[PDB]
Amino acid sequence: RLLGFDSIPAATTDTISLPKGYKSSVLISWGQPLHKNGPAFDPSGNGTAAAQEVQFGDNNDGMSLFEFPGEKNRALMAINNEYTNYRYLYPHGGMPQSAEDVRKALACEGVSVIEVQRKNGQWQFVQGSRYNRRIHGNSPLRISGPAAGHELMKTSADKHGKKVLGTFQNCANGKTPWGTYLTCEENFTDCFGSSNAQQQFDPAQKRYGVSAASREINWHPFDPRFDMAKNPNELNRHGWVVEIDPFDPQSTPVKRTALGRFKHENAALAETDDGRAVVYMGDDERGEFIYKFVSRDKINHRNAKANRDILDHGTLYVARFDAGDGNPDHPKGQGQWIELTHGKNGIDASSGFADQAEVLIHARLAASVVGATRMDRPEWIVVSPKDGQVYCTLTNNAKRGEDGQPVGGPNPREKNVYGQILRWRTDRDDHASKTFAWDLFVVAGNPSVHAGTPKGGSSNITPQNMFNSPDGLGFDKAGRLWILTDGDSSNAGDFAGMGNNQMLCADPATGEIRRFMVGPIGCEVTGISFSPDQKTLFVGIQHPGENGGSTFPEHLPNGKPRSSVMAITREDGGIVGAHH
Ligand code: VO4
Ligand SMILES: [Ca+2]
Ligand SMILES: [Ca+2]
Ligand SMILES: [Ca+2]
Ligand SMILES: [Cl-]
Ligand SMILES: [Cl-]
Repeated sequence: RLLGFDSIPAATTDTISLPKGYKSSVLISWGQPLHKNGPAFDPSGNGTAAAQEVQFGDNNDGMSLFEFPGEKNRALMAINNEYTNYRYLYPHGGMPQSAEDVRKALACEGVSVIEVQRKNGQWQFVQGSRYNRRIHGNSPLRISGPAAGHELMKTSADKHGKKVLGTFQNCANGKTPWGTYLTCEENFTDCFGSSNAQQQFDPAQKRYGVSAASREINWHPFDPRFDMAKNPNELNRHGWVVEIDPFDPQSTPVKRTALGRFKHENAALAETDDGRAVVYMGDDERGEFIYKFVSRDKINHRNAKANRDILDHGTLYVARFDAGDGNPDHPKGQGQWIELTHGKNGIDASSGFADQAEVLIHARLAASVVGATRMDRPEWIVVSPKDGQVYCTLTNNAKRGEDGQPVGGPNPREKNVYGQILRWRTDRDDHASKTFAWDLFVVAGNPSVHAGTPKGGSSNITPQNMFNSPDGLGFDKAGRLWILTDGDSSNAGDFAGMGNNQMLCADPATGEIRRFMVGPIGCEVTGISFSPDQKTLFVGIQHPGENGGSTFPEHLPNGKPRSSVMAITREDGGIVGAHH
């Protein structure tokens, strides 16, 4: 079968726990200088913003690996850097106190492109490679697609609406079949505030969750780009899928507005039967939606550069899921893709949309007009390389059951603290289909605390493999589904026996799930990529010690913990997750 290791116990230690015959090594950590003679990481927090702009970013998250043509022992990795931990970033351990502190936080976020080389079966970071690069919160980027140059995308600093500074709050990823990387801007709204505490926000601004105080980010008092009283349109220039060419270190990344604006988690690539690109996308917020972009033109697989702007033309859709059959263990039903186009489905001037650019900039509002199904926090989406079935984590939803978020179909429990994994099979196995058959692949729960109730989870959950808040997902070439968690690590109450965050492996055809790895204290397990030969599984350990309980990975006395990308291998050199 696919699962070749024995399910490991849950753990609470400040280490990486793995099955018998597996080992882990740190590939790279937050603060690693990328270039030759680069500034060494300073554990005191006294490193400058300029140094952070040339060092591996903080809180590593989604990532992809790219092969080098003609060289099996080289590869590039594009790794997102989502946010930063103020307690560790600054020597003062608190909120930004200056323009330089804000620059230092912006420098932490974005993407880190690195070269990795294999020696004796072990992949290692190559400092000084010409491909090494930081794309950060103050990097010069381009805006393309239907919303580029729109009045809502113009600011005093960018009067033409096509040049944007930075990509930040970079959550998860996509890998295209034309050799490019997609990075997703998720909680971008958290970074904005206002010098006018009594600022009255419009319906689109309110729907995206912006506030005058910011969500404890507080950049706006030092950089007016984040001050909504002065640059309100800056909020519209973030929350997009950004395309990066990892093979060109001087290339300008492009915000692809055709894919819509929302709190993007990841971007799952697929292809229609007639050859067009498909990108499935989750909007991570309680009660938000699942989207699908289909390109206008066909993918040219043999001429990579002919697809340069394939993501600028196409159609954006949003999902509706029916009530299903009401099965308490394995609910299933039908769903559909509803087009988000001006002049269709009630999206027009009468519902507040003047043109298609506004539909994309305010995709959430357009999706509500068409009756999209409010979901339990869609996070990562993956497409099976064996049968094309699509998997989406619905991490949790403490507000499910409140007015406007009814219990039903793929969101079967009120006050959902555990989450579930939603699956859909596109009709006729054609990703161009506008309908699909959905089912809950797993309903997470705790059968040691809530046996025989909905909070006990589905029958493929046991006390031995139980987890909460599935977030990251990744398929390997063999078809194993890797599940990464970002849940409650209290190991108490509703989460008794679940321990620290972890990674599990599932057989999609049978529903069997086995616990594979447990991460250190205060982290979340996020980011997944495989070496081409599948003998190294790269996984991210994000924000170890977020509440001050970790020294991972260096374990120096009263040391500073650092987010890291880990390389997981078998002692016998075999394929990760396969039989021995
Ligand atoms: O950025 V997250 O929705 O995993 O917290
Ligand atoms: Ca996540
Ligand atoms: Ca999460
Ligand atoms: Ca998280
Ligand atoms: Cl439906
Ligand atoms: Cl902690």
